[PDB]
Amino acid sequence: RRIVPKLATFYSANPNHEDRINRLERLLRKYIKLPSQAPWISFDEYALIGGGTKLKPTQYTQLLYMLNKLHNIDPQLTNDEITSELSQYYKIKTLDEFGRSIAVGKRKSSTAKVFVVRGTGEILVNGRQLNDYFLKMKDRESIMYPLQVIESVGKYNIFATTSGGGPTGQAESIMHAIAKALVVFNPLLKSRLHKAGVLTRDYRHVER
Amino acid sequence: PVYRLPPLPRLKVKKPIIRQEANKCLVLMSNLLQCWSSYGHMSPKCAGLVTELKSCTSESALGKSNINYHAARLYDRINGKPHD
Amino acid sequence: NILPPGVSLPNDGGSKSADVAAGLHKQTGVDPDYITRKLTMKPLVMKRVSNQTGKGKIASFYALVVVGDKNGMVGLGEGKSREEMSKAIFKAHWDAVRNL
Amino acid sequence: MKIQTNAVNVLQRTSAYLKSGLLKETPAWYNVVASIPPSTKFTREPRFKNPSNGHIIGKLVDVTEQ
Amino acid sequence: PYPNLIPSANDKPYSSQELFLRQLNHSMRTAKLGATISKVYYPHKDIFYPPLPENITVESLMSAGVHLGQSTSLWRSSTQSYIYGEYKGIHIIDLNQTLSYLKRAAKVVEGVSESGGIILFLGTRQGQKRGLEEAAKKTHGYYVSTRWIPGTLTNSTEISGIWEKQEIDSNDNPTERALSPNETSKQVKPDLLVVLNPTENRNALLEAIKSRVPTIAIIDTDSEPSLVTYPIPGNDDSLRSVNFLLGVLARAGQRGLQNRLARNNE
RNA sequence: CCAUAUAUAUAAUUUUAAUUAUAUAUAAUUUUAUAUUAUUUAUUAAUAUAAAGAAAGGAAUUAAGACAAAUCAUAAUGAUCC
Ligand SMILES: [Mg+2]
Repeated sequence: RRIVPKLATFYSANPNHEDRINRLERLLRKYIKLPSQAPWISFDEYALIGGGTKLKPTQYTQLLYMLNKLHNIDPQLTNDEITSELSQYYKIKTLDEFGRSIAVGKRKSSTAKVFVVRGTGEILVNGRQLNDYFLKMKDRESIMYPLQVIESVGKYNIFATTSGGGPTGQAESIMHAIAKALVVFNPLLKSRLHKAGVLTRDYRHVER
Repeated sequence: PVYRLPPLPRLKVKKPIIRQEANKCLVLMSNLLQCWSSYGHMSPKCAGLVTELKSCTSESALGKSNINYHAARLYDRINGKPHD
Repeated sequence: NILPPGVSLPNDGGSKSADVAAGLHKQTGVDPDYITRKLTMKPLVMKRVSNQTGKGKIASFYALVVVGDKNGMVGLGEGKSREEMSKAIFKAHWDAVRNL
Repeated sequence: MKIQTNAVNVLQRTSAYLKSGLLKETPAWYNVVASIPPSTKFTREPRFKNPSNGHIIGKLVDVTEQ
Repeated sequence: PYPNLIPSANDKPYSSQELFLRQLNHSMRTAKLGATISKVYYPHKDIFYPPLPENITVESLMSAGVHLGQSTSLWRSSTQSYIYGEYKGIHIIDLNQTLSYLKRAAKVVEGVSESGGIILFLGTRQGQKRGLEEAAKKTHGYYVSTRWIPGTLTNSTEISGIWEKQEIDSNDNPTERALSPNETSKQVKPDLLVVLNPTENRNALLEAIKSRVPTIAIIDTDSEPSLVTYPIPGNDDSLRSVNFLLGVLARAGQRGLQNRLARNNE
């Protein structure tokens, strides 16, 4: 009997990668006519099955390009061959019983927990009036901003409960929590809120 | 006539010259300065140009040669050296 | 015992001619038995060659050997080694076997 | 480049290796290359006739012909 | 046939995928009606329907552009005997010599494949991968088209020693036997090397010379004939001529393989 | 590994700060679709626009030279001295 190298690309730099790309090209070539229209294995994961140390990032990008081209084929016209080949490389909030959306936000060392219900724009902070708790107009406007982004100011009642940090931190925590609570009532507005900058935590904090 | 260089260690330009395009803000400023020089400062004639500058610099005040690479890549093909 | 899946210790696993023959059969397909039995080596040149370098002078050992089966096959091999002369002789034997 | 000897005489080198005992198994190509000898002449060949127009090269008309 | 496809209702119009399948059905049946095309060159066929060595004529070699040699200013004078003449500033290759050398090289490839040897198709120019891969697949051989690593033959342990190897029967059937580490780490050397661009692959030619690997190549007007065992005078810079010659050699190898299998099945 | 965002567990919500505490686990080096300009011209960068995004920061972790030391209080051993 005869000992021969397994792969047709044995004398290339990275025979495993070349052979795998050859199979992918063969499938992409047989079914070139099919029209078109979920992460893949990582670089180390493909290194294990390919060239290992010989694997190169350009080779990995080529693999991903072919895999994305094959996957992007229209699902209704795909078949068992393409899916079988590709399989080798594959790696809700609601209101409570009282109709309230509960959210928790943070800013600096301040934390806020807000109950947002449908109402007429009334707001309480720590059981106190907004103007009594927040003397600074800027903080009040910061709390208002997410409500007025979705133009729903005057349509919800807010019960905010803060602790930690100072005035501005508590106010902006109320802001972020109010945004997160508002997303529940109408998920379609989330992107709008997300584009206003009120749905992203301000990760900035005091550093040594 | 054609001049043929000897087999050279390299084919490279010492100082590749690139065509940076003069900033629009600078030329608009120059035009405004010439306007106020001729008609006068805050003259009615060229005041419109001022508006453009007020916009053009509003966001920011001011708003690459591959010859050596290609020469090095292609030299072995085009040098026309004798065979061996 | 706690042996790994494959040990490689020929005495504890739980010369020039032999290593030359094995490496040559591994790298080029030459027969080990022919090398070990039939070929004979005599070192022709053995010297020390030096190279200057900014940090210091570096010494290396150069060996030139000739191998042959005395029946019409002869080869010349040269070997360099900074570490030891024996390794230079080993490399020279390797090259001479390759140049038969 | 000089006319290269080693490229076309691979069969002879392999035969020496095999008969000496340095190589034990004949390569698969040995019998084929033995059956089909490589061309081992690299000679500049004279040309006496231009095929395109038939002009004959290498002819001198002697004095007697005129 | 076409799983995971949801047809449309009769009341509604065709979908995009239904239109695609409808047009495919039209194409496979009626689009080819009206005439049959004859005596027209289709490039893909040069890879998939190569002619046998005995059926090759000088006209067929000239149609592929095999005769068109390098510029007269880049002449390698050692290739004088292969040249028919010069025309329009380039040297013309003598296609009768090309036919003889090509038939000889095809016989060499057929013999090597019939003996079960390893055939390596090396060509590193831009668009040569398709023909190289098809030749290797139909000859049960191997190919390289990205780059020839220097030392692939003379330093095989440090280059190709890590890749896996395989025991196979006389009928090229996998045996799935477990190979010992020493067997896996041996050099596996090509029995025949064919080079499409020998001018840009001097390293491979020199390694084959050192390792005693007989080699075939397409020898253009500027290439050295004596660096290879079995030269093929022809144009190496045109993809059509290269693919024609490669297809001829690959068909010879396939014929040798088929003869081997036929004898093993009797 | 921190920090951040989430999930599970734990707490008979009087050790109450459940907005909390600390264990395990996940997540990102962000992913994409186009437009323009450059491009080794695409299976590329600069931006900008749109979409899914909580995702925006940080520390540590190796050797080779060369200089400086006796509050070298960053020590040991030795030399000498009472
Ligand atoms: Mg050429």
